Amino acid sequence: AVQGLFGEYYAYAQGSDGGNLSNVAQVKAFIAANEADATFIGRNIDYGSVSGDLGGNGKVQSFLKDDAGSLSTDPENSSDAIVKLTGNLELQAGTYQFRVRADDGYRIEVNGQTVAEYNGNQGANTRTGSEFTLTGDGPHSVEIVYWDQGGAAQLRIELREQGGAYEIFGSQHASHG
Ligand SMILES: OC[C@H]1O[C@@H](O)[C@H](O)[C@@H](O)[C@@H]1O
Ligand SMILES: [Ca+2]
Ligand SMILES: [Ca+2]
Ligand SMILES: [Ca+2]
Ligand code: NA
Repeated sequence: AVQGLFGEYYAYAQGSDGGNLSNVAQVKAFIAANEADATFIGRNIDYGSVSGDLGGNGKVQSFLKDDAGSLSTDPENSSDAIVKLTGNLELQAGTYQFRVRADDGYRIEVNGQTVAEYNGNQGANTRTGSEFTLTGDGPHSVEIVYWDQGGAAQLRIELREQGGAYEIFGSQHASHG
């Protein structure tokens, strides 16, 4: 098992690939029908802010900060961009909660259930997700989708245990195979 989350980056070209990115179902549909343009490992999910489009030349590299060194290639540039992060939560039984600052939207699912989302376009804003209690014996899957419709782009995910303090989400909390 590898520490951190498995990262996938998708270039989306408004026009040829369809309309502006603006909702989770649309983003998920593009992901499901396409192979990622680059992969990476998300060890510390504190990315951006960058301006001039996440899909702009050199921009995903700047956005990913120290995680850029794990990109499999320099993906093609585009108007819009999608990131997916997947792994298993390396957590004992408990009740946890995400807080996310993002531009634009995102959805976090744990064991297939939505636990945080901003289903739309927005300037960078911070939103607290719902408390969730791990259910079943696991592994406890986590799946994050995120997009930039254009302009500025930021994604910072924090995780806490109920009654505790937020920590930047990453290798401390998740692994993948
Ligand atoms: O239009 C609302 C917001 O949309 C975001 O996608 C842009 O990155 C912001 O710069 C803009 O303020
Ligand atoms: Ca590029
Ligand atoms: Ca767009
Ligand atoms: Ca944006
Ligand atoms: Na493409």
